[PDB]
Amino acid sequence: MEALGMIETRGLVALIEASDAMVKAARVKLVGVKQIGGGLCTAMVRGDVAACKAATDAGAAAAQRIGELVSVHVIPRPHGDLEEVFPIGL
Amino acid sequence: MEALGMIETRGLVALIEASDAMVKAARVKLVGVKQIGGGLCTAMVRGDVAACKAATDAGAAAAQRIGELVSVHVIPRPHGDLEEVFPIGL
Amino acid sequence: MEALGMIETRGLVALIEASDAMVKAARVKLVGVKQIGGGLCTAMVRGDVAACKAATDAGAAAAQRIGELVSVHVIPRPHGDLEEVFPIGL
Amino acid sequence: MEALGMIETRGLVALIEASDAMVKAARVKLVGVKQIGGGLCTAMVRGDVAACKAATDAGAAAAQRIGELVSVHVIPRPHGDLEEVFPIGL
Amino acid sequence: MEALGMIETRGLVALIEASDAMVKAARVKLVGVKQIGGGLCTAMVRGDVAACKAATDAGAAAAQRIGELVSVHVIPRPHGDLEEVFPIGL
Amino acid sequence: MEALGMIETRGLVALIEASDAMVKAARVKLVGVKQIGGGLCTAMVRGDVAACKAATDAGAAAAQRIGELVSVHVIPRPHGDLEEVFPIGL
Repeated sequence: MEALGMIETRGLVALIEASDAMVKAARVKLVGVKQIGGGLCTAMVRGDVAACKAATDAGAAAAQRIGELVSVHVIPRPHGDLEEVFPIGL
Repeated sequence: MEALGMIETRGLVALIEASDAMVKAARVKLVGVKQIGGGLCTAMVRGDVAACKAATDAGAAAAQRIGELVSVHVIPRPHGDLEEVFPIGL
Repeated sequence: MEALGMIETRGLVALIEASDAMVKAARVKLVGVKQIGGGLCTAMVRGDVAACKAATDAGAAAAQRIGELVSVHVIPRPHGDLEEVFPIGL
Repeated sequence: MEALGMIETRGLVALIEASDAMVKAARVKLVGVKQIGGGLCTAMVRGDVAACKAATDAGAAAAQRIGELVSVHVIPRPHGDLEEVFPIGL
Repeated sequence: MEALGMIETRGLVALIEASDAMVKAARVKLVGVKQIGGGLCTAMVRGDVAACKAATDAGAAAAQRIGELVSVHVIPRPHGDLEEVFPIGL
Repeated sequence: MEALGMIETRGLVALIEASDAMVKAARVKLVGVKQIGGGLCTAMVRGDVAACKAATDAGAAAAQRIGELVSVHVIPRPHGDLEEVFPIGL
């Protein structure tokens, strides 16, 4: 399965910038966004593991420049069950 | 009834990582996610007591590595009334 | 009229553990759960005064072990008007 | 027009107790409740001015015993326009 | 186009008192209320510039007496684009 | 493709003042407003790079005269994927 990269920010503008930086940094698809309240929002990308790492590294740094980064994480081999509960599928 | 395992984080990325660690660690069913404002989000799994303990321990440790773990708990025998009111059923 | 027991937590996992402990401690019916944002959620039970007291005492202890208790309270004889505006009826 | 009394708490349980104490303290009708996020919720009563003062005074003190009071206020002659935008009408 | 007056509070009671003071102070139309999480809520009125200024000054002072005033502002000639996007229209 | 300007505030009144200042500073179109909780709201404009820069500079100054600015940013050339996941299109 494709790897999963995620960036979480507090603020949508930082996430939109994170998302742009991600999809331009590597061969990843922006497959989902989720807001959970408290000002926290998450963007989800899929690609190969090396792609997700380069994508999320660019996006994290991009987000830090304009807003508040909360988390950045790659799961190389995300479990199939995750797709049913979170917006990570294509 | 099956046991109930729950992890609650502040931040969705910590929760996706916890949920991944959970379903990988033991044979549990990821049976829902719930947000309640303030950035708090909870994931629920059902399995036998041994599986829910193994799942939640794995998820807790994993969430803690990348974000804010709020709560982790197993209810070995959740009361039938809970399924009516909370999204712990299948 | 039935008494009303209720617990409010900051965190859903503490509320679910509290609710389980309530319906197991006394003969009370778990009638509603409400979320009002900022992470705050409330579980409401109905039964006789002694039952709601036993239940909410047990629920409060259960909750604060694993999460944050905001409020615990019994109203022995709730006014009819509460039922039209709050989710406390059957 | 009837006077308007309002209590705002951070926490629902405090508000439910405030509401019970209000309707038992004076000849007021509990006409509405509104949650606005951040944990803030508001209960609205209508009656004569003296009723709303006694109602809100009892409710305020009731709420302070079990939770966090945010505001308590009586408008003796609330403008007609308020009814269209807020849950204060009968 | 008509001028736009807005008051924003943290807390609904402060906002209801502000709105009351507004419609009583000048000939303005209360054209909506908006909540955005965190306890923040905004009331909007439309009238001529003189009326919106009179309204918002009255509301701001009144809200301050009983709660947390966050913002108060008049836009004499709000751009047509704003009505499309925000609930300032009738 | 059009550039994307955006401002995020904690407070709706500051965002409406910022948005007014944006559409009045340059040839941009106010295309979306998003709220994500915790009081955070975002306005999004489209136009050429120079226009979004002028707009967002003006909006950021206007926002901070009356409220709290969280983020201001221009993406000169946003990726197509942003449009499928965020409200930035026409």
